Amino acid sequence: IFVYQNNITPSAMKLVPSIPPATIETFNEAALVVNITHHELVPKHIRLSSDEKRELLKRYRLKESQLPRIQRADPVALYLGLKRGEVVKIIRKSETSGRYASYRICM
Amino acid sequence: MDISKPVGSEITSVDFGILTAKIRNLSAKQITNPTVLDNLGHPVSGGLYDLALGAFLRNLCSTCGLDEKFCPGHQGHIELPVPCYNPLFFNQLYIYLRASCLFCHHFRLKSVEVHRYACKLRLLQYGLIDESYKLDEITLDISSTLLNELKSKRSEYVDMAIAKALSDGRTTERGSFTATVNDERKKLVHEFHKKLLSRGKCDNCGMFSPKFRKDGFTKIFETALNEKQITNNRVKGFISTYILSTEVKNILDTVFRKEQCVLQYVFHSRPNLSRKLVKADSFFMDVLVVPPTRFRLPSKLGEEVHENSQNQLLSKVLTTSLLIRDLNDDLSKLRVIFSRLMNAFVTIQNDVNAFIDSTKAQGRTSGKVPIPGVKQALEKKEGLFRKHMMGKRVNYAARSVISPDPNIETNEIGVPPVFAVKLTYPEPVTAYNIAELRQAVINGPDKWPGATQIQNEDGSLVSLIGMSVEQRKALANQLLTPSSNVSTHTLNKKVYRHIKNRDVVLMNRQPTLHKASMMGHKVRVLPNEKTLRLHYANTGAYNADFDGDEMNMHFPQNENARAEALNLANTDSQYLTPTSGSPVRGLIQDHISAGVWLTSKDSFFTREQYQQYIYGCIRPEDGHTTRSKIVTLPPTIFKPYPLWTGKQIITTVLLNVTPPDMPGINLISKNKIKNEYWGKGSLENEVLFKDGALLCGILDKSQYGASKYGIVHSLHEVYGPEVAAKVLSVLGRLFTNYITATAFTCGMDDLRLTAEGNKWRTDILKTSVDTGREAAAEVTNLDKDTPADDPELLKRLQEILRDNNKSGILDAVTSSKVNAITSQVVSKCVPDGTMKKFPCNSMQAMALSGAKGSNVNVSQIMCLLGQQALEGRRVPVMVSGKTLPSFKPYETDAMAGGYVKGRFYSGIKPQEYYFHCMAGREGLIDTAVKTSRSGYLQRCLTKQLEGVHVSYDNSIRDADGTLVQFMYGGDAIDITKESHMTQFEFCLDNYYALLKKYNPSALIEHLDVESALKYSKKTLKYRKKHSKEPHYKQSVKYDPVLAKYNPAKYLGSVSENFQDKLESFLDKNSKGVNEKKFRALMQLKYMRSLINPGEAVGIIASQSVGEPSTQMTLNTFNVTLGIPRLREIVMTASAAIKTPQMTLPIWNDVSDEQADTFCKSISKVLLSEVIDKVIVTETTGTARSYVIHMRFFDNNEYSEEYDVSKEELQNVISNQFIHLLEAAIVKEIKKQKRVEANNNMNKVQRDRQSAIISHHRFITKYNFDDESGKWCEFKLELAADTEKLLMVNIVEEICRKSIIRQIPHIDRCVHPEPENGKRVLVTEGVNFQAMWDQEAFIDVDGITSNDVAAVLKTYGVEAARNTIVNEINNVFSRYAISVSFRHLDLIADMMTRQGTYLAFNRQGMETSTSSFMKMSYETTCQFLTKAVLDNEREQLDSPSARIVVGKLNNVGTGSFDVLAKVPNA
Amino acid sequence: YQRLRHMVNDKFQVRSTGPVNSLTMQPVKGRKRHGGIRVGEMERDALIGHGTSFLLQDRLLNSSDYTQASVCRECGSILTTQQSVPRIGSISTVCCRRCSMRFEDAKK
Repeated sequence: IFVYQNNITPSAMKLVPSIPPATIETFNEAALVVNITHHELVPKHIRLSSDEKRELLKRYRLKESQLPRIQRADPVALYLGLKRGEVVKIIRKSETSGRYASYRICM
Repeated sequence: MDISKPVGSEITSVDFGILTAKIRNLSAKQITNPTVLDNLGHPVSGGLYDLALGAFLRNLCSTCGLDEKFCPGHQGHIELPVPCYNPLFFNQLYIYLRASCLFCHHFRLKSVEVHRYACKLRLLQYGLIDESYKLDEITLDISSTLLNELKSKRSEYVDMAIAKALSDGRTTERGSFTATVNDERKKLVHEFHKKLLSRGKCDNCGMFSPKFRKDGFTKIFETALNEKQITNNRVKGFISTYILSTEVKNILDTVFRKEQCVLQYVFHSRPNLSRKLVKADSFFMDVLVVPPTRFRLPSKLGEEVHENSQNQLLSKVLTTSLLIRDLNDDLSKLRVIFSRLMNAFVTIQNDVNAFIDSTKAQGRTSGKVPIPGVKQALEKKEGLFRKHMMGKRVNYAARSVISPDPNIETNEIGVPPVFAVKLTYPEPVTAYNIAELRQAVINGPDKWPGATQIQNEDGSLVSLIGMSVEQRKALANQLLTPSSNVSTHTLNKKVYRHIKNRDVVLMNRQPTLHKASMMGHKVRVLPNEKTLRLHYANTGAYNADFDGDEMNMHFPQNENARAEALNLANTDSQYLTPTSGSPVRGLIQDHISAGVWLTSKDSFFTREQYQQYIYGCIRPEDGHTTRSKIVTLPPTIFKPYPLWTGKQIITTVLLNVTPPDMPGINLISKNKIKNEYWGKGSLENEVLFKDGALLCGILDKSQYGASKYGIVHSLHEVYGPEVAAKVLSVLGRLFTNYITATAFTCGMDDLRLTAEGNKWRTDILKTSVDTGREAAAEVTNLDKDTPADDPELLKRLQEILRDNNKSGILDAVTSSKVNAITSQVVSKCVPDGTMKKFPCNSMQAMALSGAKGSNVNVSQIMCLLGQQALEGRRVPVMVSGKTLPSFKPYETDAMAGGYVKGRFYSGIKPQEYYFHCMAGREGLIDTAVKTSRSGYLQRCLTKQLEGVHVSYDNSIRDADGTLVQFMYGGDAIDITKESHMTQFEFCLDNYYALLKKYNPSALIEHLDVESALKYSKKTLKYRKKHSKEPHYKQSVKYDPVLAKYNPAKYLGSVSENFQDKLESFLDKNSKGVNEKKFRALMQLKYMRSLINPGEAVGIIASQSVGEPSTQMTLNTFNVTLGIPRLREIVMTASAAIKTPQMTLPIWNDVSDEQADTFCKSISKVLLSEVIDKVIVTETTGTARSYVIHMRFFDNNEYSEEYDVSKEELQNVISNQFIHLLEAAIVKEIKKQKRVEANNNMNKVQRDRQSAIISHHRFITKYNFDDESGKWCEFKLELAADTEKLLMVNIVEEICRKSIIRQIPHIDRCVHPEPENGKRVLVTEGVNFQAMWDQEAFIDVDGITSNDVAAVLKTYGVEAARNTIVNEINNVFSRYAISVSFRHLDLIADMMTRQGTYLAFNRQGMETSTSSFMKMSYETTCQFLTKAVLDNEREQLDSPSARIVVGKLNNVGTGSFDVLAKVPNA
Repeated sequence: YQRLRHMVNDKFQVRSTGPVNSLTMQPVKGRKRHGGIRVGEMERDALIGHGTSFLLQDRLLNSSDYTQASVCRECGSILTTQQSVPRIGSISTVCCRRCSMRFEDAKK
């Protein structure tokens, strides 16, 4: 995690995937002021390991690309460090029914 | 369609593709003669009506040899001699032409950069997106042994990436194309065509090619190349003419041979298992095809025949192909022969351009272009794809004007004998219907219970029209004789009988805004009638008023479609609406106003009267009883004269239509009629049903009208939809025969007050003579009742008139004071000061019962009209102060402003007759602008959500398989089932009747019982251990029981909100029924109230936003409202909302005093807003000088209103303002060549001036009030060369531009009234990054905008989804309209399905699979071009795709298959 | 009282079957010429909303322009087929044009 202050050099942002095994995830410390996952409208997000991604896609018999999508540059996907292919579990406070689990894949 | 002719084969999928120039194997007609006809009308050989193209004019076709009614027609081809380009694919040949190198003949991009997009678009044709980004992981004057090593290694990953997913169950041999797979692929090809198109020179050759430039879709010009570029070409690889289109072909046929690794994946979206080659001939038309003769028959008009339009631009092609055929021989037997030839290519290109498109070709350019061509035959609202595929015209249908009837059933229609002797049904004759179908042949076409045709087993018909009785009686005995033919021995005959009383019928109206405007009525054939005839319970579902409306009547023609208008689309199952579960069906006016008389306490009936009202409504012959005998009650008075009561007739009609095994109905409800209207200590507002007996209270609209939780809505829940439709039919006949025996009338005495109550309103309206002045004397800020003609009040009222804001303040104070006098009269006179009272007054009884009208209408008849409010204001007023020429100018009167103290009983005066005509017209111009507001909003909702449906795993999925939700609303409950679900007292009163409805005896041996009850008690106990925790600190041990267990299989897997309600009932109450055996009822009632798989919840959700929005269309009574708001959320998904806001919750310690100080530290302050005056004294002489003097307000005024200190005015005037002013004085000089005074400053004030003289152009002097801030001062000098300038009108514009202090993207912050305790601050403009630094004031964890594109940008995609459902609900809750959250959750989950905010439009439709949904929506021949270039296989699974191919739809009855278990091996 | 001039004597139509349009094989438009009732775009969506796929099938395919066409399985086309013109001792049958190599192509 690399917390910059105002920006990074554009020649230096070409070197963010320059380590292929280890990822570099860069944040602006003005955008880190409020934790967005404490907001009332952001539900609880839980990343799923591949023994419950696979049991999700067995229960509903889905391809990976048939789930609802979360972007790679989403504010909560940059928060949790969601790689492409990771399935997050959202616990929504539904109006008619209370707590309600929903899923969403990162592509 | 005949059911005796099955079809074994059917179409699964449709491949798009391009016809090659080998139409020669298809077409051997060769249409070359441009002459079409001759003398004596024979079609010329070779011409465009050639008889090898189908039979024509009683001839036989030269190819198939069949007549005009058996020939299909055949396709001939026009040989074009030169390859004119295909005008659909011109924009994509001009992409691969602009990106090619003419010297390398590869491209103008590096051979490994082109290889990378050949390698990412290959991983995307298989269903794998993760590996196409990890191709960019594989990297490390470079020699080619490394660039062939990078090529040989990326191709090794793809062989490993495919053969891993292809060895697993992830992808197939034909790929795993989806919607997001299409999204990523539509981005790379849009990016591959962006890196090809912008490069200058060839990275593979170094030499390079000139730059092409085109015109409006006719010509390619190879532009000349300047000598600077040639000098690079001569040194590198040597170690504007029109281009003839055979040379554009030889370039692209050389490009595509080399680039066959990359273009094999750009043009193919699924894998290319036929392993064809992307050839260059696909973009140029070597030949044409000509559609067959049947598709080109002569288009007559009036009573004369004219030539077809599509031959008029296909002969103009064919003369020009004859011109060029001769002139090629003119050149070859040996100038002007090329200018005669190149000019011919200008028009043979343009004529085939005009043949396909029409807006492409200019041509004559005189207007009204003929022959619209084959694109304009497809693209319009009409086109071909919306007027003849998505909508059609049908056989076996009728339409007619409808007329009321209370004597037919509620589920019936009255069919005239005009329609009855026409509409027929192919009934197959068998052993059981032969007794009825012999008589139909003997009756024949004349009598109604008859036939018109019999169909034999060879398919041949026999009409029964010209026959007589002896022919028809003979044939009728031959219906079961077997044929001698053995090929048709399976079949039987089919009599086309007339439509009987056991048929059904779909009715309809012209705006079919929801699915209860098309329902399954049964048929009753009524003699002596000429109009269709409909019961009153259907008048609210079709939104029908009986004033000459026509209804379309559809008669379905097989047993499959009959069983669905009986069971699914019938009127009995459409009792509750799918919008919010409200009932839509009930009795209307004379039935509402007879139940107040029948069930009154005065209504006594003798014995002869009692049995006449029971049998007059309930007949055992027609099947209304349940006991095969009419049962009665003992009278409620025995001895003096035996009498029944009117409430006791209602008990008898429910004792005969409800089944005898179940117990009675137990209901405790209310009425609309108050307990003081009936007298002293009455209880007739309380409706009590005990054991099916009305014991108390009259019946109103609230009970058997279209109203929830009454008696008809409660019999629907306990007894079922069939009983509640019989009860409306019985009551519709009971209150009709009661009205016939005992009538209802409205008179002139029903409209009259008594002599004391007329005196009351004369006193109260006398107290309004001062009211118009009291509100006038208030707004002017005078006091203590100045007289009306006071010359200082008239000065102030004239100022109010000249300003639009101040006039509405006068109108809002005065319309709030005369409406106090209005409601004092009505509160004194309407219920109590009348002459005839409610158990005889019909005008009051019609409004209390809800029969017709309201008490606002009764009060205008009887007391006064009141304030006539116009555009949300009062009466408009002339320039002269006058509101009419009768009144005095600036007349402070209520009546002069449009207050009517007259009433409709005594008449209204001519002045106030004129103001009431003003309010009558503004309600009619709004209807002039409201005839279709929401037509395109509902259409565009209903096509994205067109195949969204409940699946058998209860997951809400789209038609192509892509998941939208995981349950319907998170509980999977139908809206039309949830109505008495949280009514726990009603279900306990009716425990033993709901127990044999939701029958658990023959139920529980199929379904697991004790597995989800055990898990829910784990979670419920655990969800109480974490109540006070915030939502981010919540547990993840226990996801809800609905996620783990199917609610339709496991008894007890119930939503966590219904679980909390049933526990809160079973604890706060304690009432021979246990609480343990009451859990088992409601948990089973949840299990039987679930949505069914195959429910089209996508169409329903679109109909539940579109149909209640036609109500949502009114004008002014700040924020965007109504349909113009809902065309921003749902449609177009704008990032530029007109009025974006932000809602800021404030803490506990910060008071309202400190919040108002906080709003003044956010709201922007212009320097305009702190200036009283600007004095600009211009002088000349010496240099034109300019002395700008600024009067500010008092320092304790702008540093109270605006929170701007006078040390902040200095830092804006010196730093910002003068640079803006001197920018505009210079900018005018460019266009020009084309009181008190103070002095004696000290050293602080002197050297501040010295910094400003050195830092601006023409300033030289400056001062500021550093004592009080009341004034500023600076003295510009310009040259004498300059002329007169309006310096004030530059200062007025720069002072209105210079901000003092603006927090960015935010204009204003306001402190509104706290609703529901929510102390909030509303902020005109969105910037979440600014409001996070205000954490001592604002609860930053609870701030919420309406700009969804901003909440998506900052708080993720799940917060944007929440912002959608609360901004659609705020649109509907503002007009008091309720839609379910299940419909709003399904729209926000369709917009945020890509992690973005997609509109319902053409651009949000691009991320979708089915091409026919795109073609049928709009821009038909742009999605068609995109589908052919993609080589896209239509899988035929959206409901707009199946109608094109003529396939059974995949929703509801088509969501499964029926298979027949045959006994023998 | 009064009596309004427009009357219901010429308003309505019934149709069981009748004339068509030759491009589409769909019932014609017209009150006089026994024309059909239009089941348009909005009336189609009411039939998808009820879930009844056979009332949509009947009101769009069966009662409008149902045909049993002939389609080649090999090339997947409708308009390229043709009933053959037989020998006088032969029964005619359905044959595809562009799936057919003509007889002066005896390749040896």
